[PDB]
This record gives sequence, structure tokens and C-alpha cells, in this order.
Amino acid sequence: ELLKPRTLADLIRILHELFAGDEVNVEEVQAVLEAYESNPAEWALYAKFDQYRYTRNLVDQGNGKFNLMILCWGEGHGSSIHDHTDSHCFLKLLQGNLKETLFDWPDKKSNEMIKKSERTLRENQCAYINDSIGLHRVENVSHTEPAVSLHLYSPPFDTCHAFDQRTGHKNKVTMTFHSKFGIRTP
Ligand SMILES: N[C@@H](CCS)C(=O)O
Ligand SMILES: [Fe+3]
Repeated sequence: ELLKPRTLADLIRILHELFAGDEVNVEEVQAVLEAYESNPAEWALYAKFDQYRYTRNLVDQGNGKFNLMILCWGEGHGSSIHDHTDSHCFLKLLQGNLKETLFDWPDKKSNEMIKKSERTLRENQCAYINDSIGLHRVENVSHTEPAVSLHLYSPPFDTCHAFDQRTGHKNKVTMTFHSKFGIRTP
């Protein structure tokens, strides 16, 4: 029975219930993530920015079933065009706005990756992506407002691919956590 999360802590407890089994009800997970109303005090501990690029801050390891993390995007910070390593990926805005640009999987032949579509994800909205849907880029295009987002991936992954927009060529990337459970992890 899906109830509204009263706090981030409550959200985490609910997510543990929803991932207790071997499968994922994506619509239920998205609904509960959307239903949590971002409260900056509850996640300030995790909102550790870097001047030069976005940061990934681990919040919960989901008893192995998922990683829950907070990403902090300075003005002008964005991601590569990337995949999600055969995992479910949910993205909820906690602060600010992010531009999501969708791309198709490239063909073998080298070619410009043309954007399929784009949308602006606004505060408290939750997006969902997986490799069967396509690839995406996520960017804070604001000149004046930092953005903060809450990401859930299941199963957890720490490697993915970045795609060259000019050719479609992919390279393996390993991502690191800027912090874990509020502690900077250089
Ligand atoms: N998956 C990316 C963030 C955009 S969804 C990352 O883990 O850094
Ligand atoms: Fe992504």
C-alpha cells in the first residue's frame, strides 16, 4: 500500500519495502518519489557541491538492491550523453531545474547523434529512464540557480558509457562518489 512519504527518511523506508523482492514496480517507485515533497533541511547533509562539475552523493545503499544518491549541479554543469548499465534509473528534482535531452542508441556507423527530444524537469518532478528507452544528457542550464536531484538506480552500478555526440562512439566511465552518508570520500 503506497503512502505519501512524510520525509526523506520515510521515503527511504518505503523504498526498502518496494525493493524487498526481486522485481521493480516502476510506476509505484516513480509515484512515491514524486510524492515526496523536497525539504531542503532533510537533505542539506548530502548537498555537497564542487565548483567545476556535478557531484554524486550517496544517501542509501538499499540493502544491495539499489543506490539512492543526491546529485548537485552548479550553474552550467551537465552530464555526458550516457546509458544506465541495464538498470532502472529514476531522477527527482529537489531544487532548481534540469534539462533532459533524449538520444537514440547509435548505429554502428559513425554519425552525429541527433536529439530525439528534450524537456525541462522542474522541482519535485520525477523522471525515469532505462536503456530500452534510450540514452540521455542531463544539464543545469541555469546561469543563476544551482540544481539538486535525487537519483535511484536498481541494481546499483558504478560503471556506464559516455557517448560522443559527434560520432556515437562510446567509452566506459567509472563514476565515484563525492560523499557517502554525508561524509566526503576523496
Ligand atoms: N546517471 C548519472 C546522472 C544522470 S542520470 C550519474 O550516475 O552520474
Ligand atoms: Fe542518466
